[PDB]
Amino acid sequence: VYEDQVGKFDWRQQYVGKVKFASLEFSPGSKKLVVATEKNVIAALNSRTGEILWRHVDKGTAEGAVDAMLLHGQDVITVSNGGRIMRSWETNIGGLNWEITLDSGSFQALGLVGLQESVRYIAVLKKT
Amino acid sequence: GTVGLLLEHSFEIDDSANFRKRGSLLWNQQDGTLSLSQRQLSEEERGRLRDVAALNGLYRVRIPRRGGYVSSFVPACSLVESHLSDQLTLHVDVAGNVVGVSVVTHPGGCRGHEVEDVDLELFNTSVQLQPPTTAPGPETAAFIERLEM
Amino acid sequence: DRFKIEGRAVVPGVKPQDWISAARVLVDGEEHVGFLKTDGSFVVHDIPSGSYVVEVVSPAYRFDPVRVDITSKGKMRARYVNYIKTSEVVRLPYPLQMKSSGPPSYFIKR
Amino acid sequence: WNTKARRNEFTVLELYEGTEQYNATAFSSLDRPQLPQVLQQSYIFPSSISAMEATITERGITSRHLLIGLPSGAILSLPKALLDPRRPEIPTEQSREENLIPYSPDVQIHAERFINYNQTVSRMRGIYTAPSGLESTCLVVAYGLDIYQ
Ligand SMILES: *[C@@H]1O[C@H](CO)[C@@H](O[C@@H]2O[C@H](CO)[C@@H](O[C@@H]3O[C@H](CO)[C@@H](O)[C@H](O)[C@@H]3O)[C@H](O)[C@H]2NC(C)=O)[C@H](O)[C@H]1NC(C)=O
Ligand SMILES: *[C@@H]1O[C@H](CO)[C@@H](O[C@@H]2O[C@H](CO)[C@@H](O[C@@H]3O[C@H](CO)[C@@H](O)[C@H](O)[C@@H]3O)[C@H](O)[C@H]2NC(C)=O)[C@H](O)[C@H]1NC(C)=O
Ligand SMILES: *[C@@H]1O[C@H](CO)[C@@H](O[C@@H]2O[C@H](CO)[C@@H](O[C@@H]3O[C@H](CO)[C@@H](O)[C@H](O)[C@@H]3O)[C@H](O)[C@H]2NC(C)=O)[C@H](O)[C@H]1NC(C)=O
Repeated sequence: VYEDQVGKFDWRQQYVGKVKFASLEFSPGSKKLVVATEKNVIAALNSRTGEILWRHVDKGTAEGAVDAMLLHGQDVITVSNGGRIMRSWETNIGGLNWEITLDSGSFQALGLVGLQESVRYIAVLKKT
Repeated sequence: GTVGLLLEHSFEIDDSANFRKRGSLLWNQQDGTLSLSQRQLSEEERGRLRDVAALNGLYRVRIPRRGGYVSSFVPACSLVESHLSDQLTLHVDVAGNVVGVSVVTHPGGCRGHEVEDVDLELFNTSVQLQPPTTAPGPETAAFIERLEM
Repeated sequence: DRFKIEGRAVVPGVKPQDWISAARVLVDGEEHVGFLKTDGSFVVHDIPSGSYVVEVVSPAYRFDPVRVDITSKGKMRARYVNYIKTSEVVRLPYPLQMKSSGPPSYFIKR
Repeated sequence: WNTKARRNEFTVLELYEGTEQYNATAFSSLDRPQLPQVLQQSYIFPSSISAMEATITERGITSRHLLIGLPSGAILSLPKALLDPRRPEIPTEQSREENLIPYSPDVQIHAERFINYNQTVSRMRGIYTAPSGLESTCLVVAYGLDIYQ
């Protein structure tokens, strides 16, 4: 009976927290629009329609907060918690590109450094 | 290890701001025996009690704990309509802590026929202890044996 | 002390990247949450000692939870999820390989 | 949740009176000096139970289903009859004759009893149940990261 009555008298609306770190890059820009919020949820909105393409929820009690977010031409880098675990996401598709475990410090700043041609290293500076 | 507890009663027209010593309660934690010893009421107190009953007042009982103050209210109209029968119960924790007390009367009626001076001479009270009870857990051992057998 | 848990899940068919979308793994249920890789792998860090039930959550093809026991010395022991019994049923290797049977039945048939 | 054995235990408590009734015309807590019987039972639920609610109707002639949320997002409704304190251990004649199932501490999450077929809630903060007007219809709305009705 449930398969017959799919969406007759039911509805769901999906929502997102307050925009904290959003980027408006992607020179091609078909519909991609990344948003990372202050409720430990990272979503992707659409420029044309506005729906959610892919969204990820990790935490929200006291940990996993997003501190900084960098954007390459095709990939996104972000730091969660306070400088312990870092993971990189993709935007064409959605999932994890790579992960890295940091040391026991206080996250202060990050940046991109490029040797001669382009960026190959990300500098992360902690308290010490 | 025997400790005394102070039991006060209240008696007014409609408010309650006066408290007087009624008796001494002895409580021994290690055994678990609770004893009461209260003095008898005077004729004036009996008359005031009878007057309060016809005024459908309130009977507040104060029991200080070593501090905290625990009070319990009970209708005295049923107490006067029926025979004097109070039941006291102390509430304790898993350790030496006092939660509170409740006064309960077995008749618990509201007919209110009459009270005779012969009735209100002696105090009829019983003190009881109610320690916390341990709830049971899953009886899976019996279920496993039943499945096997 | 902190330890890390690795795992790899394989779908019968379709495509790993299609199933990766909206896919996560729970270790306790709201305490530790792991995310999947591009094809499939869950890697979880910052874990204390104890026994936990790893389960891959998906509105799509579901997975069987697996009990994992973690020792302080560094031994990893995986077993089937047993609640009535609390003994060792059968021992399987540490490289978690979950095999989703298929779509769970959500609607009844008339 | 139990620390000794890693599991979630489910305790259901019920209050029951005796065979004879009281006044049953006007209820009051000043009167009624009786202690009701308390029944406890234990079960096993393999989940976290983020949210919890009961379906409430206007008159109350239908069944009483318990709605429980899961970390997955699916909301499962289970009947109160299964989690009943009157569950005899050994199968006896009259109990099995009237309406009863032998007691067994194993509760499985059936996929058929899944209100959330496709639509899931990432974070289940709470659910609200509102009684409708016909007889047997309750509007359930789950709030949190998303909204679903
Ligand atoms: C002073 O207090 C004692 C104890 O609280 C009273 O003894 C109690 O007396 C009542 C009736 O007077 C007894 O009730 C009886 O209960 C049985 C069933 O248990 C029932 O079949 C009888 O018809 C009757 O209702 C009660 O058992 C008895 N003992 C207790 C409560 O432990 C005593 O009567 C009080 N004295 C005065 C002058 O009120
Ligand atoms: C069960 O509880 C009900 C409600 O409390 C009792 O009915 C009520 O009983 C009282 C006391 O008999 C009645 O009060 C009467 O008031 C008139 C003046 O209005 C007075 O002249 C009488 O002497 C008496 O005090 C009250 O009217 C009555 N209410 C109703 C709706 O009937 C009932 O008696 C209780 N039954 C038992 C067995 O406890
Ligand atoms: C859970 O949701 C997914 C969508 O995200 C469901 O897959 C889609 O289900 C709809 C129907 O619920 C399919 O639509 C159908 O389209 C055909 C024409 O292609 C039409 O003839 C049918 O009447 C119906 O409208 C849709 O094709 C399908 N998409 C895919 C890629 O499979 C999924 O079935 C849902 N899970 C359930 C219902 O268990």
